Amino acid sequence: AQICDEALQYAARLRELEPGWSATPGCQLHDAEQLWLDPLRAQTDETFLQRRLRGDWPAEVGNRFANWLNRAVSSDSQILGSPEAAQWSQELSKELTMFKEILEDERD
Amino acid sequence: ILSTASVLAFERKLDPSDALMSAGAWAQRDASQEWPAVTVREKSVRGTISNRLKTKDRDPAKLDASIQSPNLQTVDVANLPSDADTLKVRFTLRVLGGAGTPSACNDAAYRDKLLQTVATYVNDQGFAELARRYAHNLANARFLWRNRVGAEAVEVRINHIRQGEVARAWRFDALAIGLRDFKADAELDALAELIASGLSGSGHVLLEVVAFARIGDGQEVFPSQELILDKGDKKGQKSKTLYSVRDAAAIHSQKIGNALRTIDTWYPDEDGLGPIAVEPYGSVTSQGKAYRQPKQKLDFYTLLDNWVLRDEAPAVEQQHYVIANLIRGGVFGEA
Amino acid sequence: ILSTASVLAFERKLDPSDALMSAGAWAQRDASQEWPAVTVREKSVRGTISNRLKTKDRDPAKLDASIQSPNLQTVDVANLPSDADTLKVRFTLRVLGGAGTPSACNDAAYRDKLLQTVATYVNDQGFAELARRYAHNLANARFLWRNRVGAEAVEVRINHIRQGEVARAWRFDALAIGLRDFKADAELDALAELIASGLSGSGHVLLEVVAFARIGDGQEVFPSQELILDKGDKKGQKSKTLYSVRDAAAIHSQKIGNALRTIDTWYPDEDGLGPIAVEPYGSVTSQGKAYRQPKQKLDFYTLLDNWVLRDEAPAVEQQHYVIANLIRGGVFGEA
Amino acid sequence: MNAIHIGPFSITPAARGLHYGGLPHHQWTLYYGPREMAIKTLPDSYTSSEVRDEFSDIIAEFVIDARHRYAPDVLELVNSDGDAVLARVAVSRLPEALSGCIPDDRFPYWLLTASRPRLGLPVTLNEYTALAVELSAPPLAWITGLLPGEVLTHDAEEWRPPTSWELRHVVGEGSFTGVSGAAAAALLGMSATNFRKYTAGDSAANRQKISFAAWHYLLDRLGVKRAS
Amino acid sequence: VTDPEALLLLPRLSIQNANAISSPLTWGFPSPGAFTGFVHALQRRVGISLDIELDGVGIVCHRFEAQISQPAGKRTKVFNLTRNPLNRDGSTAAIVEEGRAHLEVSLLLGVHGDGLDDHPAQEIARQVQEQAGAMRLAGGSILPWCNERFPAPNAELLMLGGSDEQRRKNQRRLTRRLLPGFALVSREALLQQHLETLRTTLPEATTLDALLDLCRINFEPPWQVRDKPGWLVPIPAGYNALSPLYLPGEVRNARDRETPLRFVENLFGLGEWLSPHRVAALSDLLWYHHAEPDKGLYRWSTPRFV
Repeated sequence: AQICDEALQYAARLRELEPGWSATPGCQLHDAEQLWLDPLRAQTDETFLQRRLRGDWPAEVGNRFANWLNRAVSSDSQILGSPEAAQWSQELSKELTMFKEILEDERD
Repeated sequence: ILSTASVLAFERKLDPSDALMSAGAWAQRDASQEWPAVTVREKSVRGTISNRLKTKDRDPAKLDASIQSPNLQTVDVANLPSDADTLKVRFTLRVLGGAGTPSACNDAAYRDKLLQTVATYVNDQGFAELARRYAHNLANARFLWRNRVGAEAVEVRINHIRQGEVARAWRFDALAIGLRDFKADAELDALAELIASGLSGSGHVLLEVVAFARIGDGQEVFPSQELILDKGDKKGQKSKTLYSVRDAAAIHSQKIGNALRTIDTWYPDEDGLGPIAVEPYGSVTSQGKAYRQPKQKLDFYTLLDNWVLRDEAPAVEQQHYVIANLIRGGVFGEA
Repeated sequence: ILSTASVLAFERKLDPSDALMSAGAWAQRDASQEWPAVTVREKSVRGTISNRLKTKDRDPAKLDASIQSPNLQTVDVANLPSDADTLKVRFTLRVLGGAGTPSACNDAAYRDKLLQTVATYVNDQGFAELARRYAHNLANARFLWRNRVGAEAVEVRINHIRQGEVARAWRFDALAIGLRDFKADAELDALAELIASGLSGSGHVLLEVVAFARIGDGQEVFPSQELILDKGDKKGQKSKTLYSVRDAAAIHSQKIGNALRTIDTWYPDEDGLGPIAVEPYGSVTSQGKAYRQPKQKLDFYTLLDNWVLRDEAPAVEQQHYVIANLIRGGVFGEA
Repeated sequence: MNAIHIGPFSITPAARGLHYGGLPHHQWTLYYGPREMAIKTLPDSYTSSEVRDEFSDIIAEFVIDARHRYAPDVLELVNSDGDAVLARVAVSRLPEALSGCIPDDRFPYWLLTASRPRLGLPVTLNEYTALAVELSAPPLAWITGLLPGEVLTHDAEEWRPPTSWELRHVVGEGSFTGVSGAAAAALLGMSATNFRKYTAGDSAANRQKISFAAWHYLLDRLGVKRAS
Repeated sequence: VTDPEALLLLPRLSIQNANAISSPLTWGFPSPGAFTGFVHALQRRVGISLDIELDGVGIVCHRFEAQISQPAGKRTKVFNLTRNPLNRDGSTAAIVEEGRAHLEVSLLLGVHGDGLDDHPAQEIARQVQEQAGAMRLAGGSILPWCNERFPAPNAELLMLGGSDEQRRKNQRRLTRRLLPGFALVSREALLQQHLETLRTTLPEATTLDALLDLCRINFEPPWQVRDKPGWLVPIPAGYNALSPLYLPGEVRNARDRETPLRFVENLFGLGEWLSPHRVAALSDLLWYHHAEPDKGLYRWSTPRFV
């Protein structure tokens, strides 16, 4: 839970940055996460990207973060054989369900 | 004392080239030298939400808000030109030989015992059944995976190149040669004898295999699909890309090799489904189920260890399977 | 008491350049100066389980779960174009000389004794057997490591570049001159005296070596493979990375130098393998073992210490091995 | 002031003194023989204990790196499955019968190396007991990686007596064995002054070279080499 | 002691030079008693005129900077000082080591009373904000945000929600407002159960040692670190009686001769900094006074937390 808390905290200090840093030019700038990285670009663009975050409601990004969280687990076959991986997947699914629900109502 | 070597790296035999895809009309195949190559193109798709829901997306208003925002992708598609009902696919296959000699090994005693076991196998029953089955997998366009499934007619030409010129041409008919029946044919026996000479180290064998499949005018062909890093946006998400070399769609060489390896009809389960690929633990990824499980002791590793260390020679079809696994190569040993 | 010097670093003779790979066709090799280079491209590979399971992954459900999660990778691949069957490899070899003189030597008197030992070697027999064997490794394309195990025909052209121009040309057949026998040939002897004059110090020797291999149209050519940092995601893992210099596949220089070094036939094991590389303690990476063990008293250090410190000169084959290690060079002496 | 000798380590100051801040300072230098590892500016009001504690972190880091750099190899005795490690023994050298090995059901117990291409042999418990008796490493074996090869060899003609530096690796002050001069003299059966003649170098007077049998028995008793 | 009918969010407040020495044993973030006293001073100054009560404060602490320095050769820290004026003879006065800290905190205030029905929410919110913009929070002046880009008004949210989902959405929006910070809560139950765990580990262990063990990094031999549930700071938990409660005119040189004085000693407890999304409701974070004046024990805590 603490880790996803820090993710929100990271997004929290991403509220302290420029309003339109996500609209800068670049070949690769993680545009899948950019709807949640910069919430203030909806003030910058009236209809180019303001309606995109409202219509899309980006909550799958934490699943990508869950993939990064899948790099936080040990590569042990004993956990996968036993129900330890089942409990890990259950608590991971619950906490990223909470994270996706947090990321869903960012428009209010 | 003859323990199995910790490294038993094997170079793969039957090395295939990358199978280039072009398109044209049927009965122009004899003039198919300068056919225009199939080009991977972009097309935009929007889609409704059509996966199974997890009993919380099944609310009416929430599903209504889901369908009101269709998901957007740009998919790479490979289509024939509209004045073309036939797809041509070209690759080359190299038959090397020395199938029992590992490229990397640790124990020289185990290497010599494995070499003597493979030489014993060549001595009683040389590379004939495996070469006939590989000839059948060349005869039918199994390397046209989803790409001869709905084909009205499939034809396969296998040419033998000696000094830059053709030596023996093998024009086939892939509808007659089934994907399940390993029968006998005189041209198939000749191709089996050529792959026999290649696999036994008697000579060098390089085969140019061209498959013409009658799918349809402007229809969809199915090349190898690549991997997407997903570094773009969500509207043009690029959810699917197809493999090409130089503005010319193609199939991966390992896909062709897995097509030629589908000869294994000796797995302990029922063989009414058909042949599966040559592999340890008989694992087909479409079914998701492993025949030749290590519980049944019919996998490659248990049979190879029983054959070499304990000198328990298996059934003749099973040692055919073991030597076919050595032909396909691997990183056998400790991993 | 004339002990060994603590620092005995030696510079390498026979310095090879990086071996650039290009692509082309047979019988156009007389005008192969414009040939497009082999480009290290990328292709996606999907794999199932093919390694030995450690008795806990052998359960059917766990194995099938591992099958349903295939290991997707991207691999750097080097293939010829579909109209190109010939792989060209070009490298320059510079023969220096002064192999007796160390780059660093703590003990003067030891330096004088080692110089006198090399001088009495050359007065007994000059750089003639070693240069003949190095010229044999020049003539056969042993520097074409895996681009010769399935090649139909290999050809090697060696030019003596004196003042930026060809002073003497040699053309060979790399398949006739095998990787096992050190026979005698007139052009091979002339190249042997050229390498002899380079190694003694008579003149400056630079050789441009061009290799052509009949692999096959569109077949996979094998450059040297780099080292993987293993930092990215498991999807785009980049399991294999090949070596290129400027958008152009190449073999590492030390790989070429090791393949030219493969002349050591006088190791105490049998001649079943053939020549190995001249290493201290005669190491072979593929076999995973060391010929010329220090226990059997035929390693480079024991032979050199008997030859220099206590004047116990070995047999002329072991003298050739010691002088070949001095040509090879290394950080000899106690660290 | 003067140098601080911690085993093979020498903390020697520069003779020049600087005045960093307002207080006088000296540039203290830490050597492991000829190689310096840390040059640090320390006050002249520092005692010898504080100068020692300033470099103690780098000293402990070098000790940890030497332990993890010259650690002896590990042989694992496993069952027929080859996964459950039944026993582990740190060996000074591997058996000569080792070859590339994967365990089978043909033999109940197998011996393997801890390296990734594991080398091993089918062993019984008596033969594994004999191999472990013959080849086991002593506990402080890593100090043999910090000694030259010519002072550890068992042949007479290829053996050089160790210097005061290589003796101070294992004998006195902050040596890697952890013993003092009196304890290492008690293990060798010689007097304190007679062994202090061995440890102290400088001029040839009151300084002798240790013999072959005394040096080898000292390394046997200290648990550095040849101590099964 | 009561459930708030509304929650008033005082925004990012930049306190300039707050008392970094929170307690005789702890330094850093100031005492929660300072925040509760500030809210009671706000109720004393402008709360009565608005017919509302202001009890309970939730601290978020969006930014902390300590006016400290690390001297060379020491792993500890020292406090940067201010040059006091000279004495009447021109000499330097005796230095009292006082540390300062620049804070940026936002406060959740529990509002209950009939005046919430008598005024608009933004009116009472703006009145308490403009009252708080000329006050002090821990000994430091409050920077009232002049000539920046976008100033932040309050958002008084009524806790009497019509529906549970609307109340949940209001609490999540109010948590999203105070996002780059950490709610500081009281952990008497956690400290007591850790004291019981140490008493099972080793007897006659005081609560001070259990508080100390929950703050130091414990290194365990096989060398790993003994983990902690949260941040687990040592906070001043209130004041305990050190003298009988004397008469208002009894104590010489008191602040006023109408308020009774009693000499006290600092009470030390365990506090925890959490991300504010890890709470059921934002009214759990409110710091309440709790006097119990017959037995000393003048505490501040977070009741109704868990």
